[PDB]
Amino acid sequence: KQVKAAFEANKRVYESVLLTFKGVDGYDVYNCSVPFSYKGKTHIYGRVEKRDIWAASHVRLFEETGKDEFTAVPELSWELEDPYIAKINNEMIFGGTRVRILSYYGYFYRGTPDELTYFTRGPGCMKDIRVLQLQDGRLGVFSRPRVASIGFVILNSIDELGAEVIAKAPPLDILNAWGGVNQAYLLSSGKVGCIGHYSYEQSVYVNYAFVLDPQSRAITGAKIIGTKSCYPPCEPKVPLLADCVFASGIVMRSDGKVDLYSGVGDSHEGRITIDYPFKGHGTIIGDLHFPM
Repeated sequence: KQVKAAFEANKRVYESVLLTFKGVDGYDVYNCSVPFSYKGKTHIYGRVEKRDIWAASHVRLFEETGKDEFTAVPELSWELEDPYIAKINNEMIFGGTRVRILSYYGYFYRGTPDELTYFTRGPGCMKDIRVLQLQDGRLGVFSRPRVASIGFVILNSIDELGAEVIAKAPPLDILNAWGGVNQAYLLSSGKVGCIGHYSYEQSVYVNYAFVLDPQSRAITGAKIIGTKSCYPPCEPKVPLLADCVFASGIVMRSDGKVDLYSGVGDSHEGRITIDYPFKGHGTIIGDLHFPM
């Protein structure tokens, strides 16, 4: 990518840190959910795995206990990779990758961050499936067939979410390379702000943003918003992923900037402070603050 080289040359980063995680000594923590809030505290789900082994993750819930410091909450876990969250009608829709290696699936749970109940899943051998609540209240769904396209279909509600409709979602004009939506946002324009990953063959993963018009299905404001060099130095899982970052999501800041959270090198979780990435397409509507 000439775009990547331009980005590296032109990047605009105001703060750059690696999260510190406690209560999981011995493990890597990476490809987190976007942070969220519950019972008065900032929380995050993380993918917890030993650095020297593959496909051996579980998910933990972490509570903020200091600036960019997160402590695991005792005795809660999920048998998944790459956790991800959304708010639909005042509740959490939590998901992760479930691995059988025979097969894998996007698994979906609903409830409170404390009480999540499995309810549905995507098609076999598909991951990187994401949702949000649209302006009019229906459900936007993003799919990710790879064997790669990013697809999108509007459904009536979470009750219609399942493997078939997911699979048949028509493609969007976004991606020999691949990628995914990691966190979708509703914008005051009615349009959809996505934060995700753009990937190509080093397996290069950069943090990526674009805006979707859920009706015309037009794609705008596409851009690189982060790379590996944006975050402090750290060893990847393997050398091959020395130029890999896998988006978690953004958090709106009161000074008008955003904090971008990302998996780093498949071994750490980073946060960089960057300019609002959906400039000109409106402000973000709603939040990831969950009622108990």
